[PDB]
Amino acid sequence: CPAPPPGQPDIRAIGYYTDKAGSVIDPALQQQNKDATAPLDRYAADVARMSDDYLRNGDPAAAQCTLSWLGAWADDGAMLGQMIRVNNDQSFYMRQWMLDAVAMAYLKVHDQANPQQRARIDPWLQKLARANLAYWDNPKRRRNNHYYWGGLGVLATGLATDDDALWQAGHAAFQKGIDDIQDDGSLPLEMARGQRALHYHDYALAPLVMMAELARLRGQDWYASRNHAIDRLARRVIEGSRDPAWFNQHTGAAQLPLQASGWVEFYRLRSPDGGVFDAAHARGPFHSPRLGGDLTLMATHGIVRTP
Repeated sequence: CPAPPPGQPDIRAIGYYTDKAGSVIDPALQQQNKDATAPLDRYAADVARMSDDYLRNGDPAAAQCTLSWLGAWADDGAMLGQMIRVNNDQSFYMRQWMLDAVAMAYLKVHDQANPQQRARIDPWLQKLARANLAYWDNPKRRRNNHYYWGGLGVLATGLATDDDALWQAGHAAFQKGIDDIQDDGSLPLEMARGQRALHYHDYALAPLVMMAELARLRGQDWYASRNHAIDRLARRVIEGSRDPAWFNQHTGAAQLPLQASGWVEFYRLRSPDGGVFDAAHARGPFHSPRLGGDLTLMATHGIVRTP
């Protein structure tokens, strides 16, 4: 088990879109952001990977090393300080994505946590979750896909730490996202993203799918909400992956090509839909730390090894 890097209480991230539609990447701003957030993304990949190794192998050294890394950053009060604003709220967005990765990683190795590790990690995740919720109480921040990503970490913290209040807030974010699904399966706030509208429909669906998957650990069927409305979005996304024709004729910008993200590994098992997800499934792999790590592995073996 390698030594964890030091936990920084402050986040200093930088947005890299040039335009209003948040779709034209400034490659200078993107590199500046990637360097400034490199240790955060590096930590998220690591706890995702190690918690992957535990679910894959049963190996208790992978669980302990995950818990050791999480406890260290809890002790450091990592990300519990200043969210530095340069040009946008990219720092608040990183705090949502980082809670997502660390909470999901904590959930996957939680059965191996002793009461002393829990007493250190639980309050740290609960403070990040409350801070991520309180970010949205400002009525002038529009609740797009960021809100759905925010909800995933709050829900996983609510479930990991047995906090029913953070669990209900997680559901509230998921329900908001499901209620955004239009007749055509589009999301208005994601349709406004120009050449990345199709990207941001896949990007919005993934945390909704993972939140429905967490509710399934507790035996609830969130997929069924609003007469399976989520199926219209997942269905609209998988067809954009194949043929971007519908999206280009509704957006006023030629879509960049999209390979579906790893929500397909879970969703193909819940609503097979005659095998429309088969092509995406066969063209992985599907690793995203901010969604919990190895989505292929968690889809076939379970998000947790015991309830």
